[PDB]
Amino acid sequence: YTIAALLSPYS
Repeated sequence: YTIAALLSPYS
């Protein structure tokens, strides 16, 4: 299967 994940950390 195909899965996309996006994580953008902020301070």
